Amino acid sequence: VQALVVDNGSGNVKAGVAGDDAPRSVFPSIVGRPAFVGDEAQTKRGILTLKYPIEQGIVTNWDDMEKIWHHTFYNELRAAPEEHPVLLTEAPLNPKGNRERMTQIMFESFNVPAMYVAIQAVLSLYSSGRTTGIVLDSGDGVSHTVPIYEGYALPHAIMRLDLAGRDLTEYLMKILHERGYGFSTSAEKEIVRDIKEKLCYIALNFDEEMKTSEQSSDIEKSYELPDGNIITVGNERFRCPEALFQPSFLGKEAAGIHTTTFNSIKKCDVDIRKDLYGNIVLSGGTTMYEGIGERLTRDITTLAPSTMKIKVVAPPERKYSVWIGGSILSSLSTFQQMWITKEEYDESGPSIVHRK
Amino acid sequence: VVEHPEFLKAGKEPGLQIWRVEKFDLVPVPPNLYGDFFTGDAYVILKTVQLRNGNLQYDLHYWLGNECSQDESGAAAIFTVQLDDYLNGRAVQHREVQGFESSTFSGYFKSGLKYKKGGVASGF
Ligand SMILES: Nc1ncnc2c1ncn2[C@@H]1O[C@H](COP(=O)(O)OP(=O)(O)OP(=O)(O)O)[C@@H](O)[C@H]1O
Ligand SMILES: [Ca+2]
Ligand SMILES: [Ca+2]
Ligand SMILES: [K+]
Ligand SMILES: [Mg+2]
Repeated sequence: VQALVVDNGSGNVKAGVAGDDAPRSVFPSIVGRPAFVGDEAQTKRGILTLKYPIEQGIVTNWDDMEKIWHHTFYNELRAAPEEHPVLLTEAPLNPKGNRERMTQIMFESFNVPAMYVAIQAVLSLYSSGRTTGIVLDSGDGVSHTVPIYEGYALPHAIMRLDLAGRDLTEYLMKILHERGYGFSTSAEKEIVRDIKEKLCYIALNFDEEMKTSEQSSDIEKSYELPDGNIITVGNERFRCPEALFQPSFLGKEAAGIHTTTFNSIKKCDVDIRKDLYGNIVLSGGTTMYEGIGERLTRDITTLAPSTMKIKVVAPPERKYSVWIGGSILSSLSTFQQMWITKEEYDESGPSIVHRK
Repeated sequence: VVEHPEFLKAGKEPGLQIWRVEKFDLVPVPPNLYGDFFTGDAYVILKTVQLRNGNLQYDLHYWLGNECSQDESGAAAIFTVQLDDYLNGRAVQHREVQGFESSTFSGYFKSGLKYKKGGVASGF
């Protein structure tokens, strides 16, 4: 019997079957009302007011979240939840009561036979073929740095960053306005998101790149809009992702990702830091910028002691590493013994989820 | 506690035990092929040593071939964590990459580490 794997993202839901190499269903985590779910709601942005049930990785609107899960099972996968185990993902440091609430909905509303809740960052490390390392996960809503040693995350060293892809899209939109283009609406927000993914990159040295880009026109690139018009983008290509390293660009007091990663490793016992510096694993869609590995290696090497060897790992398929890791875990011969059964829930209630 | 018939045999006496990841399961390697590794596969290795007092010491290695698929290397890592837990966390875990193995791991095989082309098909 094949389990279903569902990764609950702030931007997108990734859903599919255990044993596949990639999710078969990816759609936006949106619910619109004049109820439409996913892409249905994004095409109809006029009559509908859109709501995001997941905020910075945490479920905040349970009614709408149940509508998203219904859409996942029936409209997207065409699967009877009563006949498949379900593996669900959660963000690091997810509130305890929300893990229980998610468990109650699965057994009482969808009547699943068994389920399991896994931490997103740990799934990503397993997908890279590792048991020890530090995962930098940055998606649409939130970024985290999660040290993991011999299979288990270290909660005292997990650090959170209020800066991710959605903040970067709004920044590119603002500086393209300063450039002379008039992107503003929610629909245009989706086009600027495509520009970001297609033309942006991370400079190895920001200050030098600013002078390089002005001394020639090789920085410029053209982008065709859906209507057919063409625009040109210059130094906004590397200024936008730079906010990951200098959050002040966005009016935030937070430290950049390189400083955050460094502070996370310092919170760990000195005897394991070498294994952490040598296994910095990137995960999530916002780590997909060209040049990110080389910039991250330079900045962390500048902060870390010289006796440590810094190695940043950038898997080509890291945009879905969380889901891939769940697909592998839930396929193992030993997984039958790891999950919560409908029997155990009927006797213990939703609290059984924590000792499992 | 998670188990598996191969878990019941592991670390009961001093010696060397090698398993191969085969479509999301852990399968023992025939004893005479120990030391020959398919470049397309991943393996789990447990070295057990007896101590002066009489207690046992555990070293867990997961070896990854240059051509092994993502499902096999990911499964090898998870099985390694699960076997360590079954041993009450007493084992030390080591990641070994084809061609860059630690001196300790290479030293388990007096005839030397050898590689073969091919392997078992992926679970994906
Ligand atoms: N090639 C790319 N370059 C840069 N950013 C990208 C690229 N591809 C996707 N993104 C951004 O990655 C983000 C989505 O990644 P992800 O799908 O990992 O978010 P999530 O997992 O849905 O959110 P969270 O995990 O924080 O809840 C979006 O903001 C998207 O714009
Ligand atoms: Ca193989
Ligand atoms: Ca251990
Ligand atoms: K994230
Ligand atoms: Mg995510």
